[PDB]
Amino acid sequence: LYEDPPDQKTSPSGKPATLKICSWNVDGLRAWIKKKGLDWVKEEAPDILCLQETKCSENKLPAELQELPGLSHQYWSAPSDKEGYSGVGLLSRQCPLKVSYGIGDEEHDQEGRVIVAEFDSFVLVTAYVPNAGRGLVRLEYRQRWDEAFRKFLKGLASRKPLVLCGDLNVAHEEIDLRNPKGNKKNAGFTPQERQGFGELLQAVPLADSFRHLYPNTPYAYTFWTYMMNARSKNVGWRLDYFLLSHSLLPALCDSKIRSKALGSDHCPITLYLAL
Ligand SMILES: [Mg+2]
Repeated sequence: LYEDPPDQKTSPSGKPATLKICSWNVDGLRAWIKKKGLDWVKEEAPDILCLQETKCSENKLPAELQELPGLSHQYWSAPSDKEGYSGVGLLSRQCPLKVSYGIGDEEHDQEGRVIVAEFDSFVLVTAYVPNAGRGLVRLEYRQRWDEAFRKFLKGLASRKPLVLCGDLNVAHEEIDLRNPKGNKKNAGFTPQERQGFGELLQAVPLADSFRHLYPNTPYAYTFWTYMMNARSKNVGWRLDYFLLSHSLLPALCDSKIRSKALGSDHCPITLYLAL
């Protein structure tokens, strides 16, 4: 059903790529390590690695992470008392100019979901967007999250070009999951969440890097449920994105989906930019 095409490492204007970012919902740092997720990171050797759903505070990080080759500048965020839940990481070869946590809004800054790293020519945000939950019990909260998050990003983008990556917990369009018709009332494919996402692209503004390059390409997913061995049948969802400011599009080389990389129920995604 899907074969990600070869890595295009030069820009439309012929500039070689200078930055490789990789994002990955790891479904628990210790499970991911146990499943050889680190081995794959060493093969990708990104300039910056963003991790979501670490399920782990900084006080309890596995030693294998301290010894991650290349990525020495590491920033970690998690719920401060609740183990086994949410949590994000941002790991970089180069030291950022500034690193901050959350979105400036007390209600939305308790669950370790957002890290912002500022560099010379752009700002990188990684996020683990709140799931709407079984029975949509968190859908109202998610809509409030979506609005606060959008305003925050609009604010960052007014100063510097922006890259947002992570598990944004939404499949934008019907092409972004295998079973759109069965999922219109479920977390990840409700009109409210799909609308929030659409308005995010238009308000900041941001472009969906993968869909911009591959507008008609179906069956490209980043998440498959362990349930019923969905991955072996490619019954999945694209929940993981690189969204970028329109000003960065001339710098865009490729946006990749590493379908075969094991370690989680999500696969990694990888961006090439010529900055
Ligand atoms: Mg998970």
